[PDB]
Amino acid sequence: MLTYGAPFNFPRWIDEHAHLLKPPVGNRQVWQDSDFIVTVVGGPNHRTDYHDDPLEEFFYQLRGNAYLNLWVDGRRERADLKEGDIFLLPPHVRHSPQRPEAGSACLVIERQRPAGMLDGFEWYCDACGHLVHRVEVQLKSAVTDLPPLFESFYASEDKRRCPHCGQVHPGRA
Amino acid sequence: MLTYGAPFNFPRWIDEHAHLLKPPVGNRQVWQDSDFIVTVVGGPNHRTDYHDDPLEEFFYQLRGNAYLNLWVDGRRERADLKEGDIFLLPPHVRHSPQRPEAGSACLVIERQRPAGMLDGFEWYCDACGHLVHRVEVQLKSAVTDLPPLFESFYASEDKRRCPHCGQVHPGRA
Ligand SMILES: Nc1c(C(=O)O)ccc(Cl)c1O
Ligand SMILES: Nc1c(C(=O)O)ccc(Cl)c1O
Ligand SMILES: [Fe+2]
Ligand SMILES: [Fe+2]
Ligand SMILES: [Fe+2]
Ligand SMILES: [Fe+2]
Repeated sequence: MLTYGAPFNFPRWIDEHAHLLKPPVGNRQVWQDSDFIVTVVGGPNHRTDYHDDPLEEFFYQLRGNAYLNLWVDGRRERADLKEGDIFLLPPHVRHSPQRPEAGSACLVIERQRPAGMLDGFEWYCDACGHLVHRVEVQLKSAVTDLPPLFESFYASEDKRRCPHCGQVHPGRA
Repeated sequence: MLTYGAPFNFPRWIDEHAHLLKPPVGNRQVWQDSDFIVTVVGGPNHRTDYHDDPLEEFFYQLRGNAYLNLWVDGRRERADLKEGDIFLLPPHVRHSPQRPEAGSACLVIERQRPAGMLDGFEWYCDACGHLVHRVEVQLKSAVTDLPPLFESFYASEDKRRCPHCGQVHPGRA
């Protein structure tokens, strides 16, 4: 009835899964089929998508440094996750995690979205800042529903084309 | 729109709130009015009540050692939270945290219970193991609704009297 197992040493768990906390994978969920989605995210990794999580996200940067590109008060802002920092992100704050360092490790905790509560993923234009593309997803498993989504955005000039100034978003990088 | 503030160094936050992570207080919530209830629990502290959380609880023992008295498969079991351990408790697993050491620090994460989802608190008989008393609570703030509850149990021989063998539960210790 300990559905998720006995306690276990977290530093050794992170050491042991080092090879998963690098490209191409980068992150690894700790427990399966739980309400709390508990993930360790490594590096390096950069991304252009912004996430619209309808729930809160908890961050604890155990190893290395990272940062969150945000949209707060309509203005682009950056929040640093220095090694040792903890942080709670309010629901719906657009965020784009940048993880420049190898060997970094960040604990991220979220919960399973209830049916009908959708995650959004959006890109914004470097030229005029308008919204470029947005996909909403009933997010049941990030590693499975998200890659195909990001890929169809990079593959389509149409999706990448800003409706305000015509600039075509660079895509992946 | 960063409702819960910017990131901040967690070890220094724990050092700075040392005096709250001792008796009589013992624990301290990190953010107010959030869906994720994020608590640091110190020591020393022992307790006889078992908690019936209708949701999951995440534990990360950053400093020192602790342990959880449990009821699993009807049998009394113990789960150690050695320094560095992480642990996810499934919903409704009865648990009684024992925190014998001063200077220990454990990160506990839960979420606000929705209306109608009740926490239970129960005591069991050292003589025959039957259930002795159970209070259900719409738990809106632990530090406010729980002390009066525990106190009314210690103050009442009636509540402390086992319905199976008549043994009167010791109460607080
Ligand atoms: N913020 C993240 C990250 C991240 O911090 O890059 C990785 C996976 C998931 Cl599910 C997240 O919510
Ligand atoms: N397990 C705990 C503890 C604990 O680990 O003693 C303290 C406060 C809260 Cl709200 C908890 O759920
Ligand atoms: Fe996210
Ligand atoms: Fe544009
Ligand atoms: Fe609890
Ligand atoms: Fe008894």
